[PDB]
Amino acid sequence: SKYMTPMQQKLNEVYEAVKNYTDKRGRRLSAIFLRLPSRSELPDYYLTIKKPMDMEKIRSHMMANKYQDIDSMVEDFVMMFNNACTYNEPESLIYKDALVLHKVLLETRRDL
Ligand SMILES: CCC(CC)Cc1ccn2c1[nH]c(=O)c1c(Cl)cccc12
Repeated sequence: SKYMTPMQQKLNEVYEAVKNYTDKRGRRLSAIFLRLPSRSELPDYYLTIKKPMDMEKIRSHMMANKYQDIDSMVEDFVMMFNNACTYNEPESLIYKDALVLHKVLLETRRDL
């Protein structure tokens, strides 16, 4: 079944909060995180990041009704932002944006 159950609808609220967040200047910080480059495009990422994750993969898992609870999805987002902060250096834009969204995610969960 394709219909979103009540649990999926709650997961999708959290997913949308992260996806649609804009910073104080209107910048959509999620955009870079939708799609990780493939193994052929960025092989060194797959050497050191043991569990590659992007928001397309999370969303597909969510839409397939494969998350058992809100916490399971939050853990994949947390993994994704930790991966970004590991592969990318602290001076980088993506590292800074991963921190902001990681906090948005945690506060969204706490207030749910
Ligand atoms: C911006 C400099 C790019 C340097 C190749 C890094 C780059 C390009 C896209 N993505 C990343 N780094 C990520 O870690 C990452 C993650 Cl978690 C999820 C989805 C996309 C990602």
